[PDB]
Amino acid sequence: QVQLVESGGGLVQAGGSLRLSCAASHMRWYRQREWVAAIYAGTHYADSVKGRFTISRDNAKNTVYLQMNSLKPEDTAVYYCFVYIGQGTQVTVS
Amino acid sequence: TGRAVIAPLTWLAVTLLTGTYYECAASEFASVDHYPMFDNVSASKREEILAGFPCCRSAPSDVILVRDEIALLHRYQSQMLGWILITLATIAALVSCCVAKCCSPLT
Amino acid sequence: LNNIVSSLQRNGIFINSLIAALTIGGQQLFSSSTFSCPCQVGKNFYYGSAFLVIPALILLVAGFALRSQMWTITGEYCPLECKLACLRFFSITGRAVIAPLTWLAVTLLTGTYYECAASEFASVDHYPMFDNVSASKREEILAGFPCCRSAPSDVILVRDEIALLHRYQSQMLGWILITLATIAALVSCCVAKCCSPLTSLQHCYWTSHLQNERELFEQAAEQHSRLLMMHRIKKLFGFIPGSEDVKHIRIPSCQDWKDISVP
Repeated sequence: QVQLVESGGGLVQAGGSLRLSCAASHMRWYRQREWVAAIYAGTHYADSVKGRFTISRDNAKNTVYLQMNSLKPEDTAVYYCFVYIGQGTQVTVS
Repeated sequence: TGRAVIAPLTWLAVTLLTGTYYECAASEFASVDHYPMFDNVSASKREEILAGFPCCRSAPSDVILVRDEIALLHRYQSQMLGWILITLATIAALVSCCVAKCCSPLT
Repeated sequence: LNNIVSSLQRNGIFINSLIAALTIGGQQLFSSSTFSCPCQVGKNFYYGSAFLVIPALILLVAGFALRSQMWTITGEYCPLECKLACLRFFSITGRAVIAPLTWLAVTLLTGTYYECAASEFASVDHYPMFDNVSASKREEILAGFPCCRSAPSDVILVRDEIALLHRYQSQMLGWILITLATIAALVSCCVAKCCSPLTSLQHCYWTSHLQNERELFEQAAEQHSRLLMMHRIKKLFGFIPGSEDVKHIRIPSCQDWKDISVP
């Protein structure tokens, strides 16, 4: 009965900001597949992209929020989510 | 018997002291419910990765530090077992010698 | 030339020095090879403490057991005889206990084992850096830095001080132990020169006599067994082996092999 949808993605150029939102009816992130981050209240980030992303969530809206800053073409990937696997969204950087 | 059993005792002791055999042996038996990283709602990929990192797979996804801790724990236990075995062996020898110096009728 | 080496081998001081050097070398190799200082917060004192005690205990037991005469001493145990047993037991104990004392002393002098051993027992309330309102991460990092974790967060200098302190204590203990050991030896020697009824020259002569008669009786027993077996063959086969056999041969039958199977 739990449904996950990746939203808020799209096309962004270099130096921009992107915010990802997922609606869930203890969260992890995926991209390609590669790990991104984890959250529960402990939070971790990948060493490859350390110092660029930020992951937050709130049980009030049962949603999880991921923040990407100063995106570059080096991270062109399709972004997924995992608690069951989300549909995922493709995002490129130009 | 003494000379018959000295060598296998040596093999077991040195293997446990090195710890690699025990490391690869009981790796999938590790307890991970304490660690909050390993949720794995699938409950199957968890055992897969648990058996996967100790051999040669670094898998640099923040789990490496965790895996080292796990490795360390197992390694620690291995050492104890070795020494534990050693202790028991020596104790056995002593009491065994006691028999050879108690039940023996000859001087 | 080899006789001189055997003569120096009879010198107990030389053999004890050899034992001490071998134990020190083995300890150094073991430390440099297979120590690794496990860094777990929960039970790290256990590992270092065991590294300190178990090798010493096993070396002590090995030194006590490798001497065959102590088995005879115990069998006699289980007047002058009691005094002689006590003297022999003390003399054998000395060599039995020299090696574990050497291991403990060299380990404490090196300090690594004590460093990794009582690291989590350090006092940090004096240092204002370690507040740790959680009160649990403090013990974790305290056990975490001494093994291999630098963690360059200003704590390194602090940790070195802590390490230094522990190291300092370790050295003292070693020397402290050394002092006590020597003192013990002295008073122990006092007993061997106070409760002993034999003269100082009498004891050495008696020990030489005991070793000589033990070896002589072992040789005599071997020769008597050889002569008995020779007699068995010269009574069964009818000839003495190793001599001119061309005189007679028994040619024993099937029933004769059973008789020699008794012993």
